[PDB]
Amino acid sequence: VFQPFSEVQGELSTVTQAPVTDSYARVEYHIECEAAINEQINIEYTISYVYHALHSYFARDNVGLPGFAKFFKEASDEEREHAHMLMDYQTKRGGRVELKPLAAPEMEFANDDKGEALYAMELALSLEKLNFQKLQALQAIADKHKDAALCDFVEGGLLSEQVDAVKEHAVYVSQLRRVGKGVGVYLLDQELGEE
Amino acid sequence: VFQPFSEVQGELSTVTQAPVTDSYARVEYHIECEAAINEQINIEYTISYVYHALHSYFARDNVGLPGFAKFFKEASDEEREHAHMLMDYQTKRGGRVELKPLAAPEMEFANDDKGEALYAMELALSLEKLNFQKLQALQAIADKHKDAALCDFVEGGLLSEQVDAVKEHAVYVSQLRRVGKGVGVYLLDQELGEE
Amino acid sequence: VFQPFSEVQGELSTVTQAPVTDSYARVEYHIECEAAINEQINIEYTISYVYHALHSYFARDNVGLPGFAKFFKEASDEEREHAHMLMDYQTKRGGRVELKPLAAPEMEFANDDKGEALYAMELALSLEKLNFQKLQALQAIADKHKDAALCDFVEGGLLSEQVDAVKEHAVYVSQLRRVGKGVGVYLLDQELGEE
Amino acid sequence: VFQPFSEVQGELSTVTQAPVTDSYARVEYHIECEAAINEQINIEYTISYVYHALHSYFARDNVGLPGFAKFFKEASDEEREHAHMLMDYQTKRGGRVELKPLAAPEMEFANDDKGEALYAMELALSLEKLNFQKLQALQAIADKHKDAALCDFVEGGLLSEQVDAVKEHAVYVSQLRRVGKGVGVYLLDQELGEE
Ligand SMILES: [Ca+2]
Ligand SMILES: [Ca+2]
Ligand SMILES: [Ca+2]
Ligand SMILES: [Ca+2]
Ligand SMILES: [Ca+2]
Ligand SMILES: [Ca+2]
Ligand SMILES: [Ca+2]
Ligand SMILES: [Ca+2]
Ligand SMILES: [Ca+2]
Ligand SMILES: [Ca+2]
Ligand SMILES: [Ca+2]
Ligand SMILES: [Ca+2]
Ligand SMILES: [Ca+2]
Ligand SMILES: [Ca+2]
Ligand SMILES: [Ca+2]
Ligand SMILES: [Ca+2]
Repeated sequence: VFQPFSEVQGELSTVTQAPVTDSYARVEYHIECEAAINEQINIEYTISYVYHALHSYFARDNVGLPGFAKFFKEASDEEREHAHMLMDYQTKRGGRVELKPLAAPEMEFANDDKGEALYAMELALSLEKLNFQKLQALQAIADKHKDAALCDFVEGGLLSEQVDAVKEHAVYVSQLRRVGKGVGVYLLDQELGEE
Repeated sequence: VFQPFSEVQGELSTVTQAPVTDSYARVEYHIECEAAINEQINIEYTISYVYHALHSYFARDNVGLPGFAKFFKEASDEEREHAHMLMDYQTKRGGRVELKPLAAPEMEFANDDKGEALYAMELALSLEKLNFQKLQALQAIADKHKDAALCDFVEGGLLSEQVDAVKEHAVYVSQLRRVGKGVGVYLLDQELGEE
Repeated sequence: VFQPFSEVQGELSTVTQAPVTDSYARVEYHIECEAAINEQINIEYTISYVYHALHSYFARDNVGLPGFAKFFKEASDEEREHAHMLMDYQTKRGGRVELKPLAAPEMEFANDDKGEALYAMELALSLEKLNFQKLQALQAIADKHKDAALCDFVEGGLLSEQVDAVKEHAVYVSQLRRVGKGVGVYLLDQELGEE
Repeated sequence: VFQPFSEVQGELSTVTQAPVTDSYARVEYHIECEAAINEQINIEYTISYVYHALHSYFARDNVGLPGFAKFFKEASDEEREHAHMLMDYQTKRGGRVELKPLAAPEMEFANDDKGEALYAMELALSLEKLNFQKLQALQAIADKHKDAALCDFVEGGLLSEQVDAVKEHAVYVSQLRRVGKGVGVYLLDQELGEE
């Protein structure tokens, strides 16, 4: 009742005829999904760039917060790797990566009310919450087109990780608020550095 | 087409204004979900307590089944850790843990028909099947409110583990039924002990 | 508000009364799901057998492609293990394994247009794409009956792996097409062998 | 004849009065130089992005050149690190990093005349020669304003490295031209991969 060689005729002729310009791998991988992944690639790639700008801010000699600087360089590396994993899945499924423009990020993060430390961490948290929702939207599209493979990929990977990321950033914010400017920031900068 | 600093304004003002009495992390985390997790926390916590009672029963000198006793102490530790993981996710997502009352468990497990061993294992199995359904219900709520992160968390963790747990308990029951009272129980108590 | 010993009465009487002819473990595990797993078992088992036939083809002294032969023996072992994992889940959930007939596979793979190497790899790819869809269908049934445990099992395991498998086979095809017959096939046979 | 405490009065009052909004480190570091470094940062950052696009192209299942893909991912990491070193020098000297927009890179690299391999390597070489001149221009500005520290930094670092890079890319091009399409590309893809 299972005749593999009759059943595979469809796929077989598809494969044997395909031009070298077509992905051979693509199976039930919707254009909208393909496009949503490119979108999310661009989102991670943008956030990586923003994080890199934050790094340069804390690297400034008069800011003197090299722990925060290290933290942001790493966050930048990490977000760029998030983009890379998405690209990897894209070509894994037969989709094609489209890389989009990156806008110039903000470079200035002085803030008299909150202090640049706390402000930057509040900005970061806010960005992470935003990306959590972006990730949620990405799986929604995946779910819409009933691509269970892509759902599993998104939710077990980035989505799940983003949860941890958000909580971690919430705590930093809570800490900066608790200890206040001056010594508190210096201490937290020390902590952020050994990580 | 992606302007992070315009797009983050919503999240940013939310974060910057929040009082220290609000979770900073909570994002699309429904009260009903938050409440269902507390419920399931209480269910694991209750089952841990019941398992602890079973342990004390088999610890009684005249019962003389220290392997079963060890087995139940471990099951009790394990269920309490299940509760702990749920609590961890709760505060991870910005939800708040509510711990509920624990009813006094049954302490007596003598049974003339089946023997206390077999009976206890049938009770345990029954409890595990029950909890499998509770877990199923927990993900249903998660699914209802389209919280893919929580679904992934529930199904890849406890739900999936509960499947293994149920099968493992089914086998014990099958074994006790096979070997019958006396030597069979003593042998299985030995097995349960080295685990 | 949680009385475990009242709530477990249903499950308890079910368990205590069950005959030794009934699975004790089965919980909300639909017959259609049980049957779909048997189907997918048969599909992996068939593909394993086909792969074994491919192996014997490349083992022929006049074909002289022992790397391709090794590759197919391994693919055959691997697909049979896929069947075994499905069987394992089946009895894990209380379902019963039904093993179905295996049709005689094709033994001949000479092909003048493409060459047997490329042809076999195109056949393999086609089979893998086919199985990707079969796997997709399997989770659809799981999803239909709202068995989140089985969904998680299917998508995190075989489904997700099948994605990698398809891409890997696409690349082989691309390579054979690139290097053409003769030395190209000999080189790829060498590569396939050290894997 | 050297009275440090009289001679340092200038620098001392400068330092003691400076607001926390000024770099404390900046010394004879011309705006034009500061701006040229930002420019060159953007150039490395752009080339990193382009290299990342090349990577995704060779990652496509139907292209099947994972060695070239690896090569470009690494080149992309490396160029981004070049940007990072420039940023590091910028804040080292008291200058401020300005990150600029990144244009969408080309994603398509099929080429019927030369083959995508050779074409991509010719593109890469061309890009590297271009960047060699950009680097030359960067030191010219440094030289113009007689900033010997920045000259030394530029010429001993990136400039000197870019020389090696250009020669290395010339050789790849020479090799692809020598071996031609098919097996030659497959062999070179193997070489590019183990690097
Ligand atoms: Ca999943
Ligand atoms: Ca799923
Ligand atoms: Ca997963
Ligand atoms: Ca992310
Ligand atoms: Ca999942
Ligand atoms: Ca899910
Ligand atoms: Ca998971
Ligand atoms: Ca549990
Ligand atoms: Ca899942
Ligand atoms: Ca699921
Ligand atoms: Ca999983
Ligand atoms: Ca499979
Ligand atoms: Ca010098
Ligand atoms: Ca010099
Ligand atoms: Ca030097
Ligand atoms: Ca360079």
